[PDB]
Amino acid sequence: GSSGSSGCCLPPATHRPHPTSICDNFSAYGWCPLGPQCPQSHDISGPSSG
Ligand SMILES: [Zn+2]
Repeated sequence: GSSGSSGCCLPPATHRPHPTSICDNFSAYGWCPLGPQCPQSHDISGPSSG
C-alpha cells in the first residue's frame, strides 16, 4: 500500500518513562474497582482482537 510520512514521533533524545506494573481490570476492561487510588497503573493502549 501507500506509505510516506515516516511517523511524526519524538526523537531518541530520551526514552520515555516506562510503567512499573499495569492493572488487570482497567488494562483491558477499562474500569477498576480501585479507581485512581489503585496501586497499579492504568494505561489504555488499544489492543486488537483476532
Ligand atoms: Zn486498577
